[PDB]
This record gives sequence, structure tokens and C-alpha cells, in this order.
Amino acid sequence: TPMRKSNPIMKMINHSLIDLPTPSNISMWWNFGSLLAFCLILQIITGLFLAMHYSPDTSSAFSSIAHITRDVNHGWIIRYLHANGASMFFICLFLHVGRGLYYGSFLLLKTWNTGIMLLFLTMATAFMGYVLPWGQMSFWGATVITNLLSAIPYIGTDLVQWIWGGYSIGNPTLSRFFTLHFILPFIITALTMVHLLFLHETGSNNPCGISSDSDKIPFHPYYTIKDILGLVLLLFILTTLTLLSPNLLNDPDNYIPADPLNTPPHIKPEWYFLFAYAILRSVPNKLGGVLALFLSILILSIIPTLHNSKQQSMMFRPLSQFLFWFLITTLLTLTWIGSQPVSQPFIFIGQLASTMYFTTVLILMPLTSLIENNLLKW
Amino acid sequence: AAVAFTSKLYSLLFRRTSTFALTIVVGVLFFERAFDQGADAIYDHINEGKLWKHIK
Amino acid sequence: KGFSYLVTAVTTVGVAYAAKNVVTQFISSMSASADVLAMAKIEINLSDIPEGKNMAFKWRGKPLFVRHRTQKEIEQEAAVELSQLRDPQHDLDRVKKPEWVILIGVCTHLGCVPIANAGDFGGYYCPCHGSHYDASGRIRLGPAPLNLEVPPYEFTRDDMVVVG
Amino acid sequence: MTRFLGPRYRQLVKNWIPTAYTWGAVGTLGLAWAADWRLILDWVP
Amino acid sequence: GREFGNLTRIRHVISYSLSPLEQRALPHVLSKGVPNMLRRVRESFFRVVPQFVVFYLLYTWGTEEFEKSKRKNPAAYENDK
Amino acid sequence: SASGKWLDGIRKWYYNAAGFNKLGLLRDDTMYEDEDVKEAIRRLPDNLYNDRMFRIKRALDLNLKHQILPKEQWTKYEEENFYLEPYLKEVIRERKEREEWAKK
Ligand SMILES: CCCCCCCCCCCCCCCCCC(=O)OC[C@H](COP(=O)([O-])OCC(O)COP(=O)([O-])OC[C@@H](COC(=O)CCCCCCCCCCCCCCCCC)OC(=O)CCCCCCCCCCCCCCCCC)OC(=O)CCCCCCCCCCCCCCCCC
Ligand SMILES: CCCCCCCCCCCCCCCCCC(=O)OC[C@H](COP(=O)([O-])OCC[N+](C)(C)C)OC(=O)CCCCCCCCCCCCCCCCC
Ligand SMILES: CCCCCCCC/C=C/CCCCCCCC(=O)OC[C@H](COP(=O)(O)OCCN)OC(=O)CCCCCCC/C=C/CCCCCCCC
Ligand SMILES: CCCCCCCC/C=C/CCCCCCCC(=O)OC[C@H](COP(=O)(O)OCCN)OC(=O)CCCCCCC/C=C/CCCCCCCC
Ligand code: HEM
Ligand code: HEM
Ligand SMILES: O=C1C(=C2CCC(c3ccc(Cl)cc3)CC2)C(O)=C(O)c2ccccc21
Ligand SMILES: O=C1C(O)=C([C@H]2CC[C@H](c3ccc(Cl)cc3)CC2)C(=O)c2ccccc21
Ligand code: FES
Repeated sequence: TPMRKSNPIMKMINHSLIDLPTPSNISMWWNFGSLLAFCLILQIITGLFLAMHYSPDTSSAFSSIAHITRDVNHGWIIRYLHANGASMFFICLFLHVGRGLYYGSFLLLKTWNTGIMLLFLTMATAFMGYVLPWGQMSFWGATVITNLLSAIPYIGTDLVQWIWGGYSIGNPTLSRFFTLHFILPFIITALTMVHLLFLHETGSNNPCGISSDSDKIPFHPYYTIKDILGLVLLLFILTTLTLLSPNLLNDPDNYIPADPLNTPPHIKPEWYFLFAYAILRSVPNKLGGVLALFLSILILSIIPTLHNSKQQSMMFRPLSQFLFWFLITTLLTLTWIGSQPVSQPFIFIGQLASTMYFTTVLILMPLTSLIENNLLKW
Repeated sequence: AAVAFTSKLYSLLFRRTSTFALTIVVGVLFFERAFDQGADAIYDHINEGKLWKHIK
Repeated sequence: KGFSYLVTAVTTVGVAYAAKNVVTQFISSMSASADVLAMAKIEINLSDIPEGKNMAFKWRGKPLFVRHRTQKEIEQEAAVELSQLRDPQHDLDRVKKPEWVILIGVCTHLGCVPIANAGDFGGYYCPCHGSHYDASGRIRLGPAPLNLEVPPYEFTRDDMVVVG
Repeated sequence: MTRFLGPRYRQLVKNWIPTAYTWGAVGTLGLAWAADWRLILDWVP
Repeated sequence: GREFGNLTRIRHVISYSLSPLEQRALPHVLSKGVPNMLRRVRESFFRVVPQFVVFYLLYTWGTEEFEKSKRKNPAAYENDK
Repeated sequence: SASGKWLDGIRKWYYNAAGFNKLGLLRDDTMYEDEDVKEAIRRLPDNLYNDRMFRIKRALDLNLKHQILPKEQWTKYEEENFYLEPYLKEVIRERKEREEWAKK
């Protein structure tokens, strides 16, 4: 035998990414998982460096970041890279989800469920990093997200006070944010390995939705060079964002330190969250609002159950495709509404967008699938 | 023949796993309180006169 | 069989006791420490607060509003129909002197600080998710479930009030 | 599903009801004992 | 498990290939690739584009309306005094 | 009555919109292989099995090459063969019978 197959560690590597049988015909939409992994690695490295200069204390956090960006050699670009890498991470994440919704890869149940877990974990992590600078937006974001558990009817307020460690947001809460933000990424790493373990038991779905076991090619050299090309492209975009236009996504209100006595007139979270914010804004009831907020993501878990089609992929299903793109526009609409004041036109538009989101996932797609079946005479 | 204590104990309580578990939770509820009280009594008694509870 | 199973039972009971104690003390590590729990009172001098002015003071880590209401506000807050409220309450259930009102400046929805003299009702407006309050601190529009909270106080001088 | 409507399934569920409510008792009392839940524990002599 | 020795059962299929060093990497772009991209755009245009057009109309409308709402109404002062 | 011609009209429209005919594929080729479908595929005679396998490989190759067949070679709506339906119906009957035994 070759050494490639002489040994358990080596043979696992070989079954993973040398002699793995991959479909010949998968497209660019399948590159975004490797880019996700790359992004995780980038974040961990840049974070370990930042960590050695940051101060988890409310009387010096802000100024520690000032110190990083002004006195540490090239510290400014390390900061820039961390912040922009998070944004890239979520871009890839959203595109990665959407692929699977379009091409019917949710029928790999274990992979799909571990994906949902990973989405949740990544969001938690990103939010707990966003409050560390202790600027004016960070503070009130913390406040809202930790008051969320007050909606639990019997035990909520006590949960809030047990997470605060006191009567209010304060120094004891910031160290908790920092410990959790430190530890979560590694749990994410382990669960990613489990995710891929589950994947390699079946292999990759493909655009046509039919079995590809007659035309499998090896992962090396084809997809090795293909993914390397994808990585080169991602690095070009990331560099241009870091050096040529660093302030594109930046928010001025987080360059004012925290003031516990004043909330600013215009409130806006980080962009990858706006849509949830809009959903949360759309229900005139506290408990109902929070419930909707969490269901908006948890609803992905029952898509496999509502599947009626005989065919797996939307490639050959046009009515389906039309609905898919309408759903994507509803999400764009929620993102846009999240940016606007809480005033009447936007209130009404947001409520319609929310009802149409759930409607579409839960009702319209199942019924169009049945119509489609009937048109093909089965 | 001889209805003996451990046999009744097996047949009523321990034969079925759910009931075994229930027996265990019920026993711990009462053991905890009895055991605490005994220990606190002994402790208090070893060093009477030196604890601020009574000096108060 | 009975005897052998009795031994296991007893062992399990002891293990449960030990586990409960360990886990609970670990959990009580994360509750408020013995240097965070101070509770002081606060004294406010009222002759520095003009008519129509809302002042905010820091108290027990959170804002405390003191509002010096004008006559038309005292009049129009009384007109309100209590049947059209989600947390019904009359103004005189909420003040000790009509021209002063004292509140805890925290929004009952998710904790943001209402801005004063804003919204549809002349009271306060919360930017975070859009709840409106009236000059009695009553919730009038938006997702919040309750009225703004009133602390215990008392007047020690016609120009001094103590909140505790 | 629609498959699990029929005689055998009714009989089979009846077979397991008692074990079910016994495990329910176990879980309830354990939760209460673990969280020193006074709402239930104040009634224990 | 899944391994190139026993994936499936096939009979009577013939394949032919050249080596990479025998052939060109970008053989015919403007005579074949461009028209192909054009038809590939044609086949999907009406399944994707109109939804986004509708989004654009909604966005512009809502912006205009919000901005009108902030301008003072003359009848609010002229009507009664 | 006319309603037949009308329904068949919309059905032909939907078939051309789907476009698996552009790749040289039959409808029964495009099913997802659940348990019953795999058992129906097991039951096929050799000629049908081999024809299916080659057709599918050919579609995959075309998809790899972002290309389609010449229009002259597209599958036409009026002369298609539902070769797998009969076997699938039998498989499903058998499973239904077993279920119905299981509830007594
Ligand atoms: C100061 C800052 C400077 C920044 C500089 C940035 C420079 C970036 C350079 C990037 C170069 C990339 C080169 C990649 C080579 C890869 C080769 C390869 O294998 O590709 C395969 C890959 C496709 O993969 P695949 O295997 O075919 O699978 C895909 C599908 O499954 C296939 O499915 P299908 O076949 O069905 O699909 C067919 C059709 C489907 O067609 C449709 O769906 C229909 C579309 C119709 C559109 C009609 C026009 C628009 C709508 C009008 C409608 C009417 C409106 C009416 C309004 C009325 C109002 C009243 O889709 C296509 O053919 C798409 C082709 C074009 C892709 C474009 C990619 C854009 C990338 C943008 C990056 C932006 C970020 C840059 C960084 C910025 C930093 C600040 O891509 C290609 O084949 C195309 C390669 C060439 C792409 C060039 C892109 C250049 C972008 C330049 C942007 C510059 C401006 C930046 C602005 C920034 C603002 C902040
Ligand atoms: C979320 C927080 C709150 C959770 C509270 C939990 C409530 C429920 C607690 C139940 C405890 C007793 C369960 C016994 C189950 C025995 C099953 C079994 O197989 O037994 C036979 C087995 C094997 O026995 P055997 O093999 O000799 O014979 C058994 C054969 N039969 C059944 C026929 C007799 O015995 C064991 O080895 C069981 C060991 C169990 C060890 C449990 C330790 C205690 C852990 C829970 C308590 C601590 C909670 C701390 C909460 C703190 C909150 C702040
Ligand atoms: C002092 C300044 C620095 C000097 C640095 C000098 C080294 C420069 C870099 C050299 C890289 C290595 C090139 C040669 C590798 C040879 C590997 C080899 O012979 O093993 C191949 C063969 C392949 O396996 P099979 O497939 O089973 O083969 C069957 C064939 N039918 O064996 C293997 O499995 C691979 C074994 C790899 C061994 C690698 C050894 C590396 C040694 C590095 C030393 C570096 C020293 C640095 C010193 C710095 C100053 C203190
Ligand atoms: C910094 C700000 C970032 C803002 C947010 C960025 C992410 C959102 C971006 C939205 C726009 C994405 C446009 C992508 C290009 C679309 C091109 C297109 O329409 O091509 C159609 C073409 C048709 O091909 P086939 O049907 O396979 O057949 C061809 C072979 N004969 O390709 C497709 O349809 C492939 C579609 C794959 C999925 C695309 C998903 C895009 C959006 C995903 C993210 C959306 C938000 C999250 C959704 C899920 C939420 C639970
Ligand atoms: C840190 C987050 C994640 C990482 C690092 C990750 C990584 C990967 C990688 C490397 C692949 C290989 C195939 C590919 O790239 O398409 C993959 C496939 C897949 N991922 Fe994840 N993923 C993440 C999150 C998610 C999420 C959020 C979902 C779904 C909600 C998901 C569902 C899937 C599915 C279904 C596949 C296989 C689909 C197919 O092969 O057709 N993953 N993932
Ligand atoms: C999925 C992985 C990660 C994500 C998504 C993430 C996200 C973020 C975000 C969004 C910020 C705030 C950016 C800003 O304020 O401009 C941040 C800050 C920070 N993160 Fe990360 N992070 C990750 C991994 C890590 C790791 C592993 C560490 C290890 C210590 C770390 C340490 C820090 C530190 C110290 C800060 C504060 C410094 C600063 O604000 O510039 N991060 N993180
Ligand atoms: O990119 C991968 C992939 C993997 C390649 C190696 C990556 C990776 C990431 C980080 C390190 Cl340090 C090493 C390898 C992880 C993703 C993997 O397992 C698949 O199964 C797959 C299938 C289709 C298309 C792409 C892929
Ligand atoms: O009012 C808010 C608010 O409502 C949120 C929200 C946004 C959505 C978040 C969210 C929670 C859970 C999930 Cl799964 C996704 C997003 C929770 C915090 C903020 O992020 C925020 C930031 C800064 C100032 C004010 C605010
Ligand atoms: S925090 Fe005030 S409306 Fe939500």
C-alpha cells in the first residue's frame, strides 16, 4: 500500500480530502463552506492577538482599543481585519444557507440540523464581540439583549439579574461577555468537524438533484485548485475592504463612549442583524415579539417535513423558483425596514413583510409543490 | 411461606425501575433534612459559648 | 435480590446529596457579590428645576426622572379615560403633589431610556422599539406592557425631596 | 401519519401509561427537590 | 464505505480524453462562450428580475412618503385664525 | 369536453418550462431516489436500466460543460415513455398492505 493508506490519521485525511469521491458538476455555490472555515481561522488568529492588548474593564475598555489602534505597530490593520472578517463570515453564511434551500440539500437531515446549531452559535459569538468596545451603541445593545429573558413568565426577571451579577448592567457583565466570546469559537470548531463527519457518510448533492455515482471524480486535484481560486478571490475583496474603503460599514455612534443616562435618538444594530430587529419591532406585544424573533430562525428545522415534491432540486421547478426569489426579496425588505425610524409607513410595511415571510415558508411553497406534481401527472 | 422484610421490599419497590427511581428521590428528600440537622447540632455543641449566634 | 438492590439505592441517595450541594454552590458563584448590593437614598433640591423641566439623576445605577409639570399638563392628564389603557391608573394615584412627578427612567419593554418631551402625547418617547408615554408616565402606544415605575419618596422641604 | 390509528396502537399505549406517570412523578419531585421549590416543598410534612 | 471500487454498476459506456498539455485552456471564448452566456441569461431573466423590480418600487415609494410626512401642513395654522 | 384539451395545454407549457428535455432526459429519470423508488429501480429489466444509466451520465456531462443538446434532439412531450411508474405502483401497494396488517 502507499503511505497514503498506511495509518488511521493519514487514512482519515485521505478519505476526507484526497480520494473522497465528489460530483463532477457542482458549481460555485459549493465554495462557500471552505470560505466559512477560512473565515473562522482568520477570526481566531486575529482575536488571539487583539486579546493580548484589550482590557475587560468598563473604565478602560474604550481606551485599550484606542491604544491598540494608535500605539501598537500595525494594530490598526489587525483591528480592521477582525471587524471586516466578521462581515465576510456572515455574507458567506447567508449564501451557504440559501444554496441548500434552493437545491434541496436539507434532505441530509443530520448535516442540516448541525448547520442550524452552528448558525445560532455564530450569532451569539458575533453579538458578544460587538459589545466589548463599550461605546454608546454597544452598551444599549447589551442592555436589550440581556433584558430579552424578562419575557419568560415565571422566572425571567431573576434570570436577568443572575446574568447581570447585580442590579444593572455593569463591570461584572463585561467580563462575562469576554469569557464567553473567548470560549465559543472553539466549540464552533469542534461542531464543524462533527458537521463534516456527518456529510462524508453520504457525499455532496448536486444541481440536478439526481444521483451522481456514475460520474464521481476525486477531490484532488480538481476541487483543491478550485477552492484555492475561491480563497484568492475572497482575499482580494477583503483587502480592498480593509485598505481602500475601511469606513464603508462603520458606525459613528460607537465612537462615543458609553453613557448609562442617555439612549441616542436613532438606534441601529450591526447590518447582519437588522432583519431580526425589524421582526422584533413588528409585534405590538412583548412575549409575542420575542417568540417571533426566535421562531424566525427556528423555522428552518421543519422545512424537511413540509417537502412534498417528487424532485429534489428547484432546477426543473419554475413556480418554485419564482416563490424562492420572492422570499429573498421579503428578507431584503425586512433589512431595509430595520434601518428606518419607528414611524408609520415603515411600521406597516414591516408587518406585511413579516406575515409574508412566515406565510411563504409555511403555506405557499407546499401548495405550489402539489400543483407542480399534478402538472407532471404524478 | 415466610413473608420477610427484604422480599416485600423487592416486590413492592425495587422490581420496577421507575418505582426504584421514585423511591430514591423520596429517600433523599428526607435524608437531607435529617442529616443536616444532626450535623448542625453536633457542631454547635462542640463549641458552645464561642459562636456569635448565641453571644448576640 | 432485595438486599443487593437496597445497597445500590442507599449509595445513589448519598451521591445525589453530594451532587446537589456541589452544583448549587458553583451556581451561587455567579450571583451578585457582597460589594455590589449597596442601597443608598438620594436627596434632590427642587429649586434648581424650572417649570417644564425634566431632570435626570443617577440612582442605584439607573436614571431617576424629576419632572416639574405646568398647569395645562396637570389639567390634561386628568381628562384621560381610564378604560382606554392597558395599565389603568389615575394621575392622583401616581403623584403626591400635582406639580411634581418622580419616575424611574427605564422603559418597561426591554430597558432603554425614554427621551422626554417627545412622542404623540407630550410625555416621553423610547427610540429603541417605539413606545410612547404621557406626562404621568403611563404607557400609551407601542410594545411596552406597563407604566413607568414610581419609587418611594417623601418631601422634607417645600424645596427638598428624598427618594429611598 | 395516519398509520398509527388502530387497535394495536391503542392497546400498546395503554400498556405503557402507568410507567409514564411514574416517571412523571420522578421528574416533578426531583425538579422540586433540586431547586428547593417552596411551592411544592412547603406541603411536605 | 463509499470508495471508488464499488459505487455503482454500469455496462457499455466508452470515454475518450486528451492530456492537458495537448490542448488549449481557453479554446473558443468569443465564438462559443459569449453566446452561451447570453442564452443562459435569457433562460432565467423573467424568473428572477421582476421581484427585484417590485422591491425597488416599494422602497422608493416608502422613502418618498416618509419624507412628505415631515413637511408642515399649511392648513394646520391657516384654517381657524 | 374541451376541458381536456385545455388542461393538456397547460401541462405541455409546464413541461417545456421545466427543461429537463433540453438535457435529453425523461420525466421518470428525474425522481429523487427514496426507498420505494430505489426498490422500483431494482426491479427494472436490464435494457431499461442501462438506458437510464447512460441518459443520466450524459445529462451530468452536459451540466458539467454548461451546455445543452441540439433542439432536434430534445425530448418531446407527445412521445415520452413513463417506464418506471408501473413498478413503483406495485412497490407502494405492497408497503400499504403491510402497514394495514400492522394495525390489527
Ligand atoms: C473602489 C472599489 C473597487 C472594487 C473593485 C472590484 C473588482 C472585482 C473583480 C472581480 C472579478 C471576478 C472574476 C471571477 C472569475 C471566475 C471564473 C468562473 O469560473 O466564474 C464562474 C462563475 C459562475 O459560476 P457557475 O458555475 O456558472 O454557477 C453560477 C450559476 O449556478 C449559473 O446559473 P445560470 O447559468 O442560470 O446563471 C446565468 C446568469 C443568470 O442571470 C440572471 O439571473 C439574470 C440577470 C439579469 C441582469 C440584467 C441587468 C440588471 C437588471 C436590470 C433589470 C431591469 C431594471 C428596470 C428598472 C425599471 C425602473 C422603473 O448568471 C450569470 O451568468 C452571472 C454572470 C455574472 C456574475 C457577476 C459577479 C459579480 C461579482 C461582484 C463583486 C462585488 C464586490 C467587489 C468588491 C467591492 C469592494 C468595495 O462566474 C462566471 O461565470 C462569471 C465570471 C466573471 C465575473 C466578473 C465580475 C466582475 C465584477 C466587477 C465589479 C466592479 C464594481 C464593484 C462595486 C462595489 C460597490 C461597493
Ligand atoms: C436541571 C437541574 C435539575 C435536575 C433535577 C433532576 C431530578 C431527577 C433526579 C433523579 C435521581 C435518581 C435517578 C435514579 C435512576 C436510576 C436508574 C437506574 O438505572 O438505576 C439502576 C442502576 C443500576 O442498578 P443495578 O444494575 O444494580 O440494578 C438495577 C436493576 N433494577 C432496576 C431491576 C433494580 O443504578 C445506577 O447505577 C444508577 C446511578 C444513578 C446516579 C444518579 C446520581 C444523581 C444525579 C442527579 C441528582 C443531582 C441533581 C443536581 C441538580 C442541581 C440543580 C441546581
Ligand atoms: C541548515 C539550513 C536549513 C537546511 C534545510 C534543508 C532541507 C530543505 C527542505 C527539504 C525538504 C524535503 C525534501 C526531500 C523529502 C524526501 C522525503 C522522502 O524521501 O520520503 C518519501 C517517502 C514517501 O512515502 P511512500 O509513498 O511510502 O514512498 C514509496 C515510494 N515508492 O517517505 C515518506 O513517506 C515521507 C517522509 C518525509 C521525511 C521528511 C524529512 C524532513 C527533514 C527536514 C529537516 C529540516 C532541518 C532544518 C534544520 C534547521 C537548522 C537547525
Ligand atoms: C454588506 C451587505 C450585504 C448584504 C447581503 C448580501 C447577501 C444577499 C445577496 C442577495 C442577492 C444574491 C444574488 C445572487 C445571484 C443570483 C443569480 C440568479 O438569479 O441566477 C439564477 C440561477 C439559476 O440556475 P439554476 O436554476 O440552477 O439552473 C441553471 C442551469 N441550467 O442560479 C440559481 O438560481 C442559484 C441560486 C442559489 C441560491 C442563491 C441564494 C441567494 C441569496 C442567499 C442569501 C439570502 C438571505 C438568507 C436566505 C435564507 C434565510 C433563512
Ligand atoms: C461555521 C458555520 C459552517 C461551516 C464552517 C460549514 C462548513 C461546511 C462545509 C465545508 C461544507 C462542504 C460543502 C460545501 O462547502 O457546500 C458544508 C456543507 C453543508 N452545510 Fe455547512 N457550514 C456551516 C454552517 C452551516 C449552516 C448554517 C447550514 C444550514 C442552515 C449548513 C448546512 C450545510 C449542508 C446541508 C451542507 C451539505 C449540502 C450539500 O452538500 O449539498 N452549514 N458545510
Ligand atoms: C467566529 C469567531 C469570531 C467572531 C465572529 C468574532 C466577532 C467579533 C466582533 C464583531 C467584534 C467587534 C468588532 C468591533 O468592535 O469592531 C469582536 C471583538 C473582539 N474579539 Fe472577536 N470574534 C471571533 C473570534 C474571536 C476569538 C477566538 C477571540 C479570542 C480572544 C476574539 C477576541 C476578540 C476581542 C479581544 C475583541 C475586542 C477587540 C476589538 O473590539 O477590536 N474573537 N469579535
Ligand atoms: O471544501 C470541501 C471540503 C473541505 C476541504 C478542506 C477544508 C479545510 C479547512 C481548513 C483546514 Cl486547516 C483544512 C481543510 C474544509 C472543507 C469537504 O470536506 C467536502 O466534502 C467538500 C465537498 C464539496 C466541495 C467542497 C468541499
Ligand atoms: O434595540 C436594539 C435591539 O433590539 C437589538 C437586537 C437586534 C436583534 C438581536 C438578535 C437576537 C437573537 C437573534 Cl437569533 C438574532 C438577533 C438582539 C438585539 C440590537 O442589536 C440593538 C443594538 C444597539 C442598540 C439597540 C438595539
Ligand atoms: S426598550 Fe423601549 S420600546 Fe423596547
